[PDB]
Amino acid sequence: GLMQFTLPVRLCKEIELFHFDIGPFENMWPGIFVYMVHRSCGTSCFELEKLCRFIMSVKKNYRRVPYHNWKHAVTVAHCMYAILQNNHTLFTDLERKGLLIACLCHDLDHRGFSNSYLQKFDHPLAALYSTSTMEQHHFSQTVSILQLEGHNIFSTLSSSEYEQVLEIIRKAIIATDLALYFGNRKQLEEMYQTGSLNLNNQSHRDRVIGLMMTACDLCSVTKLWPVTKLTANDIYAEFWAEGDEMKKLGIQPIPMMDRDKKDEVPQGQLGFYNAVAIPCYTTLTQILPPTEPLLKACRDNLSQWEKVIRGEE
Ligand SMILES: Cc1c(C(F)(F)F)nc2ccc(CCc3nc(-c4ccccc4)cn3C)nn12
Ligand SMILES: [Mg+2]
Ligand SMILES: [Zn+2]
Repeated sequence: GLMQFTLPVRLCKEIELFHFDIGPFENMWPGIFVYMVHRSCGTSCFELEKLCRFIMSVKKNYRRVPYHNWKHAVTVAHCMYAILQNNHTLFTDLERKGLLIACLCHDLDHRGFSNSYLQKFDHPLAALYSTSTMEQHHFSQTVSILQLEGHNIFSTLSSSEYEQVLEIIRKAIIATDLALYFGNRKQLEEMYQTGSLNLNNQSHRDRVIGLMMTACDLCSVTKLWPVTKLTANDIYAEFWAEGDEMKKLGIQPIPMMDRDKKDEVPQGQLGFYNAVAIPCYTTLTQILPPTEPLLKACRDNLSQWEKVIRGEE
């Protein structure tokens, strides 16, 4: 109870910034996550013993794939931590508890394959869940782990508070299905511009948390250029493996997933920053002004991919 987690000085200062990289020392990531829960939520939010046991079972249920791995989960949780810490008074106690857990869990038991590949393969998960296939799986894996003995980190919440936090987590994880993001951002755009956006309207909060989830999930475009650039290799190593698997089913993959078309990566990144990332952090900055460093960092990285195309790197 008087037992704080404390980080070395450079991490203690830099973890508060949006562009923080959690580093290559896997064994420090649990400690980084508890640090973040303690400062964004309180030392009283979770029993330390239960939280530590939950974090280690979550780690165990992330697979050894190039991108959608344990490092991604903790990276997405740190972005969320930075958003919550720069918007102190906008969020409920339940939201602060739910959203870091949501982020840590959002890609549980990912296999490095998209919803479309599961559908074309005719994976069982595609019959159990006809839309947001992997996302419904991730939430189902989260509930599983919460129900193992000694793993109920929400044990002190009431019956109705428990149901509310699990409902924040469910919508938060569903929102990481990027197919849902485009309509969610348009509605948020229209609502903000016509002045109807109302943070007391629960259906409006939901949308705003959805957009936070997209922003955290895409936060590898908001890092320093060398972090952004090396993560992109991990991202494409998954997509190219999926493309190989499409070719094995007798389907020409899209170019994004076809390793034979590596050369078009720079222009594919441009499209992605313009079509997805920039509009994401733009609408996010409109709704939550203190998240502007994410938009500024995203723009700097677009500018770096423009330099790659111009043969200046
Ligand atoms: C960085 C990043 C992130 C984030 F935010 F998580 F880092 N998420 C994603 C999701 C997708 C992509 C790939 C973006 C993309 N490449 C192509 C392409 C590439 C080579 C040849 C032909 C076409 C098309 N298109 C849309 N990057 N990405
Ligand atoms: Mg996902
Ligand atoms: Zn993710």
